[PDB]
Amino acid sequence: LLQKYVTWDEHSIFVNGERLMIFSGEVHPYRLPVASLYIDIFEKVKALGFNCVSFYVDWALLEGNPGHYSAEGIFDLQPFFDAAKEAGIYLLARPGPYINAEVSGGGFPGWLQRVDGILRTSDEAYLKATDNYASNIAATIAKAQITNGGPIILYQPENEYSGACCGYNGFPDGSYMQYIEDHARDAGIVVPFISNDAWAAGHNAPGTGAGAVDIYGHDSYPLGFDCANPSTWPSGNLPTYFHTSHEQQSPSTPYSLVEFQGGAFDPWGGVGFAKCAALLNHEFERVFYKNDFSFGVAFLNLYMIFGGTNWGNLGHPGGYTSYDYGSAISESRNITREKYSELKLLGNFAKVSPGYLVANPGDLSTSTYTNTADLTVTPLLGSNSSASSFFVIRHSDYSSQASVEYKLTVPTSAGNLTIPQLGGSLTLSGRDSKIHVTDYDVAGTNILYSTAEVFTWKKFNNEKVLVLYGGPGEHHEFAVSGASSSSVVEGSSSGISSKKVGKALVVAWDVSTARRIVQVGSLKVFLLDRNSAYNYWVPQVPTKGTAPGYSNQETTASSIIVKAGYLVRSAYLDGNDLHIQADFNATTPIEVVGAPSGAKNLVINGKKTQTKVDKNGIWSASVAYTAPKVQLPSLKSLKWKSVDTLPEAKNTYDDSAWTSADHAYTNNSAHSLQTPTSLFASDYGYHTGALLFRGHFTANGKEKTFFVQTKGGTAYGHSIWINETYVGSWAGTSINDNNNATYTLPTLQSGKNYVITVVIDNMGLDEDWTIGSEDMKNPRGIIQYSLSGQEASAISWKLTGNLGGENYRDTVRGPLNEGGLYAERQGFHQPQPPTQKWDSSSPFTGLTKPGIRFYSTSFDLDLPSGYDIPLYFNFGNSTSTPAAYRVQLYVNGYQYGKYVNNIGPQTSFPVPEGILNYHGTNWLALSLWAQEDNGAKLDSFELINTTPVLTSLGEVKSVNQPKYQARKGAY
Ligand SMILES: *[C@@H]1O[C@H](CO)[C@@H](O[C@@H]2O[C@H](CO)[C@@H](O[C@@H]3O[C@H](CO[C@H]4O[C@H](CO[C@H]5O[C@H](CO)[C@@H](O)[C@H](O)[C@@H]5O[C@H]5O[C@H](CO)[C@@H](O)[C@H](O)[C@@H]5O)[C@@H](O)[C@H](O[C@H]5O[C@H](CO)[C@@H](O)[C@H](O)[C@@H]5O[C@H]5O[C@H](CO)[C@@H](O)[C@H](O)[C@@H]5O)[C@@H]4O)[C@@H](O)[C@H](O[C@@H]4O[C@H](CO)[C@@H](O)[C@H](O)[C@@H]4O)[C@@H]3O)[C@H](O)[C@H]2NC(C)=O)[C@H](O)[C@H]1NC(C)=O
Ligand SMILES: *[C@@H]1O[C@H](CO)[C@@H](O[C@@H]2O[C@H](CO)[C@@H](O[C@@H]3O[C@H](CO[C@H]4O[C@H](CO[C@H]5O[C@H](CO)[C@@H](O)[C@H](O)[C@@H]5O)[C@@H](O)[C@H](O[C@H]5O[C@H](CO)[C@@H](O)[C@H](O)[C@@H]5O)[C@@H]4O)[C@@H](O)[C@H](O[C@H]4O[C@H](CO)[C@@H](O)[C@H](O)[C@@H]4O)[C@@H]3O)[C@H](O)[C@H]2NC(C)=O)[C@H](O)[C@H]1NC(C)=O
Ligand SMILES: *[C@@H]1O[C@H](CO)[C@@H](O[C@@H]2O[C@H](CO)[C@@H](O[C@@H]3O[C@H](CO[C@H]4O[C@H](CO)[C@@H](O)[C@H](O[C@H]5O[C@H](CO)[C@@H](O)[C@H](O)[C@@H]5O)[C@@H]4O)[C@@H](O)[C@H](O)[C@@H]3O)[C@H](O)[C@H]2NC(C)=O)[C@H](O)[C@H]1NC(C)=O
Ligand SMILES: *[C@@H]1O[C@H](CO)[C@@H](O[C@@H]2O[C@H](CO)[C@@H](O[C@@H]3O[C@H](CO)[C@@H](O)[C@H](O)[C@@H]3O)[C@H](O)[C@H]2NC(C)=O)[C@H](O)[C@H]1NC(C)=O
Ligand SMILES: *[C@@H]1O[C@H](CO)[C@@H](O[C@@H]2O[C@H](CO)[C@@H](O)[C@H](O)[C@H]2NC(C)=O)[C@H](O)[C@H]1NC(C)=O
Ligand SMILES: *[C@@H]1O[C@H](CO)[C@@H](O)[C@H](O)[C@H]1NC(C)=O
Ligand SMILES: *[C@@H]1O[C@H](CO)[C@@H](O)[C@H](O)[C@H]1NC(C)=O
Ligand code: NA
Ligand code: NA
Ligand code: NA
Repeated sequence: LLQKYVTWDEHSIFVNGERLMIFSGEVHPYRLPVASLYIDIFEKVKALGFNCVSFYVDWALLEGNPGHYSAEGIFDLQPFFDAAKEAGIYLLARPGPYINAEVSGGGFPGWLQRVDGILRTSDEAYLKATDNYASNIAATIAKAQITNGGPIILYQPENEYSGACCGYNGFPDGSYMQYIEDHARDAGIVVPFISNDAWAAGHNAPGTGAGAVDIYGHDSYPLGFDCANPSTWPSGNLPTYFHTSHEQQSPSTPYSLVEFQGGAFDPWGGVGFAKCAALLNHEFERVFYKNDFSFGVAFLNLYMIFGGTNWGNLGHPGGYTSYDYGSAISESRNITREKYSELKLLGNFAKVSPGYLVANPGDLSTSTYTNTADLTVTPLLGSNSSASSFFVIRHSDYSSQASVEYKLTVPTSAGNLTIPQLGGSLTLSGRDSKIHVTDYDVAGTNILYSTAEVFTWKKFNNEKVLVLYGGPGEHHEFAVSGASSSSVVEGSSSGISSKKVGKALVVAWDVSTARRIVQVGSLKVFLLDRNSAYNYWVPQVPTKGTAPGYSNQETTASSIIVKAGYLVRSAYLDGNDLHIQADFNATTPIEVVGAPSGAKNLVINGKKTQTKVDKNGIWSASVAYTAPKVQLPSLKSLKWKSVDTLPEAKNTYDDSAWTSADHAYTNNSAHSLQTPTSLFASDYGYHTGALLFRGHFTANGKEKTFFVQTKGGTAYGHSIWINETYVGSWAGTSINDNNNATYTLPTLQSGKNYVITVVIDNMGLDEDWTIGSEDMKNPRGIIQYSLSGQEASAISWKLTGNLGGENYRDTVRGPLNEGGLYAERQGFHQPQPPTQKWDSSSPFTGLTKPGIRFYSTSFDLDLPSGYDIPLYFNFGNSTSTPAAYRVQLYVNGYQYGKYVNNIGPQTSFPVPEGILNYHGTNWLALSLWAQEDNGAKLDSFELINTTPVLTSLGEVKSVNQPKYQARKGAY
């Protein structure tokens, strides 16, 4: 419409006038605040065979101060866009304004709690509040569009605009979506708009009038977000209606799953992301992702492919620090999980199978395509008798762990065939799914059919190579049209049969851990078992430069096949040297199939490597791996300095500079006040981290109890003191976001002044998933209070959150990073704090009573260069009954962890190189808040590493780490 770079028809999207099956992975730039590491994520995504990445932009981080959009330094998106382009990955931009994403406010900055309008509606105040952010982010995205030589090809307006409740009846509001769309277009956005309906409801589909997007898309998370039972696949959870609904809701556009389950989030007191990785494992992928292909999906994005970390309080209360998500690429960026390797097999199948996009999805059947009803097959039939067809097979009961033998009865250019034709039966093992192919094209050679799955294929000059694989214990068969005979050119000929049947040469074989290569004419067919296929890679090879280029027919055709190990990032030909960039985590045998004619030498990670060439023209070599020594500090043995970070609990404390909580009104349109003045922190500009309230009053001697209702979000906690006397604490739980408590008080002297100090942990602002719920407006602070024997107005309040509130002090680390604790307000969490007069006490000694202390220490690192080494800070928790205490982890000023001993479940906190300095000094800081009478201390706290990966990744540049500087107006 507005451009010709990205177009579409009923079958697929076209990029540069060429059909492209778009297989994407979700990555959030703000969850990995290290520019140097973006290229790593993109290369790992490209290595899966993917060609696109989908990303959100978090408004709360870019306009923390209303009226001032700021996306510089670690918040700069340019390095993210540049890495995508460098890696040859396109982008789907999803700026919101509302993104949900399990982030604080669902993306909404805390000041939205002061906006007099229902969020995500046409209410004037809400729309106006989004204008500054929307115009700025759209302009930034506009410059990176493919129409301007950038990687961005699609744009998503809003996010899961799919439902309302609670009094708001304007949904769906055509003019609302049209407003977002018009504003983006006015900002320069010309690429197509794609939606992401929460479910297949057809909202904003083409033809629905105002607000309609260009390509209708929807989401799906079939296994849910509770990973407690990783091996349980509930009955009926596998969707079977996506194609039907698509033809009814948006038949004119390519079927698109903008968000398809790639893992799951986990709540405070949850089960841990390891279980989520186990639930959404390699079996889940092959069964559910191939099920998506059975619907003819042309755009598939997996949420998440890499989750990252909710550092600096950017996450919502419904989750904790980690956002590992159990995705293919872990929080520490590793790709050891089997799900990564399995996904690579499907990604590479899609990349070399144009026939799949033009095939017509049909209805599933338990009788038409096999000899047993225990199996279900969904056909994707070619346009004519000679066109390629695909058959997605699975157990009829998708959760079945049974092994079933069968025979495939499918239509082909040679008529209806019953396979195997040479005898025996095929096997579908537990929780597996396969895509059988017929009349599949391999550079002009017709593969009449293949039961074993296609990993990849290439034409190297006059030689053709096809890579097939089957799972353990399977018998397979394939046929090549017009072929006369075959020869086993590698491996034993045992179990391999070859016979000319009709106008095709049929070859039968049994899966083995040993590779067999069968030569059929000019075609070399590699016969592999799944686990061997896991080690193959298909890097693109550009003629000029080192960048692979985007994925298209041409770059796909000039790619090569490399058998290696942990990872193969890229390859390029420089003169007569074939360069391969890869990572290794063990001794790795190397094989290169299809080295360019001009290539004479093999260079791996810049090192000339000894290679030999075999009868099949395969280059072979080996890369040695020797685990290097990784010297890490013993945290317990470091020199620690500490300071009381609750000076408010002393009679000498002066809070005159604090904000007076004196508004006899609230700007929160969803919650009326129950106190004389507003005690909702957002009404005063405090939206993140620890919040403190101090209520001053003159006693009348009749006081006995102090009732109070606090609210800090799920898993929050609070602690109270009256002058220097401890009153009590609400240690919190995984199911409470607020708490009502009546505390008794010591006797007070009439005529004397007292102050009640209430410290409240803020776990972030809630999302607003259902429009009209206004859940994002759930306040943080004091909701109710009553001092017995006194009028509520007898107490005058002061409050504080992060120093300066919306006029936040750390422009480099963002509006959410630091909370309101004394040490944070002073900036003591930054490198080189003023510890000269501090005490020499460590967190291992801790506190012997309720309170909050801040700790500091430093240590130097000089880790092995040339290695990608994940570092984690681990807290011990071997005790049966957990002590009640909260910890905030600060590394070089960046908060990278909120630890709640009594709630969990996180004990291991990864921190990326870039935040940590691997060849310099590091400043570690911790706040320790004891919420029990016995006090609190750390029993075990260590810095550990996991497998050092021999890498080709460039040196990681340390991000800006502003050192401590005395702050004006601090208190
Ligand atoms: C360096 O990086 C690499 C990555 O690049 C890291 O390697 C990855 O490590 C992962 C662990 O962290 C690992 O995942 C676990 O795998 C467990 C093993 O099961 C799988 O493998 C079986 C075959 O073993 C061979 O391959 C694996 C690796 O794939 C290897 O570890 C073995 O040593 C062995 O290798 C040798 O053979 C291959 C060729 O075959 C050669 O290439 C090698 O050189 C060696 O010679 C395989 O049978 C199994 O599949 C069966 O079981 C799964 C379910 O577990 C089914 O889905 C599947 O259908 C199949 O079941 C059928 O067949 C069997 C056998 O006939 C039959 O009995 C059944 O009835 C059915 O018919 C797997 O692919 C796995 O147990 C484990 O799972 C965990 O535990 C339980 C399992 O009970 C599970 O429910 C949990 O969810 C949990 O995940 C993991 O999946 C990756 O596979 C591995 N990837 C690669 C590429 O190697 C490496 O660790 C890292 N190094 C360091 C130091 O960090
Ligand atoms: C370090 O290791 C330790 C273990 O050594 C580990 O501690 C465990 O952590 C888990 C996860 O956080 C704890 O399990 C959860 O506990 C939740 C809290 O339970 C208590 O509080 C509940 C809420 O009470 C308040 O609110 C309600 C409602 O507003 C109100 O009525 C109350 O008055 C109060 O204000 C309360 O409901 C609950 O009561 C049950 O248990 C008591 C005690 O037996 C019993 O007397 C009651 O009759 C009732 O049965 C209890 O007082 C809990 O809410 C939560 O349950 C939800 O989630 C689970 C899934 O996990 C669901 O199955 C369930 O249906 C709920 O939705 C869950 O049980 C666990 O208690 C800790 N273990 C111990 C021994 O302390 C740390 O997390 C680890 N730390 C790290 C860093 O990893
Ligand atoms: C701590 O104690 C408080 C109460 O002191 C608990 O909160 C109350 O919980 C009960 C039980 O769930 C709720 O009762 C329901 O009330 C429904 C009617 O709600 C309206 O009328 C209420 C009475 O005045 C009013 O409080 C409530 O306010 C809410 O909506 C307003 C409009 O959006 C908004 O301005 C307010 O801020 C607030 O969100 C409504 O106007 C009734 O239909 C149900 O049958 C049931 O009786 C109370 O409504 C809750 N009170 C409030 C103010 O929310 C709280 O759960 C306790 N905490 C814990 C952990 O137990
Ligand atoms: C790759 O990154 C992931 C995610 O950061 C790392 O996974 C974590 O690995 C540890 C160590 O294996 C797991 O903890 C262990 O759990 C078992 C089972 O309870 C327990 O017996 C051990 O004592 C230990 O606690 C942890 O659960 C897991 N976390 C997640 C989120 O999956 C993995 O270690 C990294 N791999 C490499 C090589 O870097
Ligand atoms: C409770 O704490 C308050 C501080 O908020 C004390 O009042 C202050 O006391 C200091 C020291 O005498 C004076 O310099 C301040 O001017 C006082 N401020 C106020 C608001 O009165 C108060 O004395 C303490 N109460 C008791 C009995 O210890
Ligand atoms: C061949 O198979 C198709 C589909 O399985 C079936 O409809 C047809 O009757 C069979 N015979 C013909 C006409 O080729
Ligand atoms: C907050 O409320 C006050 C008093 O009603 C009003 O003057 C002010 O404009 C409001 N702020 C916003 C953001 O609406
Ligand atoms: Na080629
Ligand atoms: Na424990
Ligand atoms: Na735990």
